[PDB]
Parts: sequence; C-alpha cells; structure tokens
Amino acid sequence: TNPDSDPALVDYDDGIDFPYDDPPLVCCFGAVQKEFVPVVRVHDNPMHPDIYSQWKMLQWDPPEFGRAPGGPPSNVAISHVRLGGRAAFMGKVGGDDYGEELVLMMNKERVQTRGVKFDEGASTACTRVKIKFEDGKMKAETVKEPPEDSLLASELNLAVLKE
Amino acid sequence: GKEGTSTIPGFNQIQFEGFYRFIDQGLIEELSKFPKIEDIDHEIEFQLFVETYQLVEPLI
Repeated sequence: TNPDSDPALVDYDDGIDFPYDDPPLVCCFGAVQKEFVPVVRVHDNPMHPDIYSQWKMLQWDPPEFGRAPGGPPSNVAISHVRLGGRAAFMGKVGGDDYGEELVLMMNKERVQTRGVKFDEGASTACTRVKIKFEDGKMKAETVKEPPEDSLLASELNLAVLKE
Repeated sequence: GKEGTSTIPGFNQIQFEGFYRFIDQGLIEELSKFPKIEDIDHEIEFQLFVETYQLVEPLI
C-alpha cells in the first residue's frame, strides 16, 4: 500500500478479483496540457511575424520535424479513448480553475482521471523562475516546478498501474 | 503582398487595388502627357509642373 516502496515486496493487493473490463487499460504518464507541442527546432522560411493568417502555409508545407508533432501524454490518452480503447491518466494538477478544467477536459473524453492528483498549493501549468544575467546573456532557473512536474512517487495510483 | 495566397482575398480588393494604382501611378502618367501651351511665340508660355501635383481631402 506504499507507492514509494520498492516494487519487489507485497503488492498493493486490494479487492480486485473479477476480470478487468475489455479493452485493456492504458496508462499515460506525465504532464497534462492542451496543445503545447514539445518538439521545437529552428526552421527556415518564417512567415509574417504578425499576420498569423499566413501561418497556415507552414501547416501544409511544414518543417520536417513538425510533420506529425507529438504532444503531452494527455493527448495520447484522449486520442486512445476516441479510438475505442480505455485510457487512464496519471499526473498532478493544481487546485485552481485550470486544474479543474484540465481534469474536466479528460473526464469528458471518458479518460480515467482516478490517477490524477491535486496540489492545492500550486498553480496549474505555472512554473516560477528567476531571471539571471549570466555572461551577458539573460537566462532563467526553475525556482519552483509546476504541479505537472511535481508528482511524488508516493502519489502513484497502483490500481491504475496494475490494470 | 501575400494577400490571396493563404486566406480568401477581400472581395473589393480589385476595386481597392485599382484605385490606389490610379492615385499612385495613374495621375502623374496622364499629367506628364500634358504638353506646353504657346501659340507661336509671344509674351505667353503655360505649363504644369507635374512633380508638384497635390490632392486635398474632401471637406464633406
């Protein structure tokens, strides 16, 4: 019953005896965000800086790395359920409105959010950083990680992981 | 410059672009074709300085 213990001693057990419902459950682990393409590289032929209506031209003539961009694991979980599978998302969100909204976003998509933890003293998708001018170049350092990047090992839902 | 490349162009752009061309280029082109004025040779000579043409916003 200890998520932070070594997964070599007694399991979490509990009262699961009946067979699991098909299709098999899938766990998507990590941060929860909407959109937020992570794969970012330097690309040539930029469109107009201000006129975003021209940016569609880079959607049908995309950078080779952005041909099929990935996203946060929540997108994989949401897309998996719409394909007929069952997906459960494990992660931590803040107690603010956005954390409720993100959890509401996954709940409406039939994604099992039983593995989603709430950090009341945190702001969802909010990273507090300190700006420091080092070697003449402005930089930043993560003072406090966001609740997405703050899921402790003791907050894991072993019921999700077993299934 | 990339007006109709991505989005649907403005339906009045053809009317819009034509008039701006006329104001920008269609005025001096015709004014430059205005010749000198004189009968044969007398105490008279009339001409227009094309480069000094100006347009004033309508009062109304």
